[PDB]
Amino acid sequence: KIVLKIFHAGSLSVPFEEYEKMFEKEHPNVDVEREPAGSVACVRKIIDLGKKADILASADYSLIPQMMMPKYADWYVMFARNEIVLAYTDKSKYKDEINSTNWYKILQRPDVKIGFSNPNDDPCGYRTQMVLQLAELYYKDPTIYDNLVLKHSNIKVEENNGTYLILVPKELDVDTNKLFVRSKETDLLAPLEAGAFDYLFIYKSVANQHHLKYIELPKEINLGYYEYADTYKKVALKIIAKNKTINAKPIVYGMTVPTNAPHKKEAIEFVKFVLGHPEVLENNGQPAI
Repeated sequence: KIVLKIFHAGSLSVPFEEYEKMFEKEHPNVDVEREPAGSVACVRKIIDLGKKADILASADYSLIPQMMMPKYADWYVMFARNEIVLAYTDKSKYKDEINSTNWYKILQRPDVKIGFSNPNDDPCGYRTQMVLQLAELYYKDPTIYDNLVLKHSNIKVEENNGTYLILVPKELDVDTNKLFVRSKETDLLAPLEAGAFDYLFIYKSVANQHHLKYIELPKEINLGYYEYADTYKKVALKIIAKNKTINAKPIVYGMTVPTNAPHKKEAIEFVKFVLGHPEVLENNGQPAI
């Protein structure tokens, strides 16, 4: 009874749960065991904490070449896309007033609490910072990110030559009366539904999977379109703790089989299975590639 261990992004929980079941049906001798976590945390388990996985599936393919290669990974495959949206429920404050035009203005109200995951552990979290900074450029309003996050946290930004570098400290400290933060984006669903906070920055796929209402954000800032990569790259984020800088770019998921994977043959079969079954991603809200 071979155990195929998978460390995957929290946003992949729904589709990968399906892949697990489908794969096991075709390979009855394999027991797929998934461990969901923010993608940066997934990578950390492997390159720093000595944990063995057969598959590492990240919400941002970037983490593989930037953190795993070549010691823990030799290659990777890009297999899915996504975009950031602003999710909410009927319990959220001003939910019948907010729209695609005034969203960032509503979020600036003192009584509105916003949620996002920790940039140190999850791409959805660092992407949220990128999205808000990109919003200043698109709307030509230099106060958005400063008013929503900088004045409510210890995150800082350096501007030079028209580009931006967001500096995320190892120990993130936020004003909890304004910002609701947890390790990975999927950790924020339960609190949102319970009305712990009002608006949640999260992937469109996850919002649709959990039947959440959401406001669509501009293609110029939501990281979902390759045609806007030149605009996205004007912003980058540095995870100070690891001295790694990641450019804002179109959301593309990446997968690899670690160099120390216990069952490489079966791991590769799984990777191919996923690529051969894009409908699982599409039918669950994610644009396959």
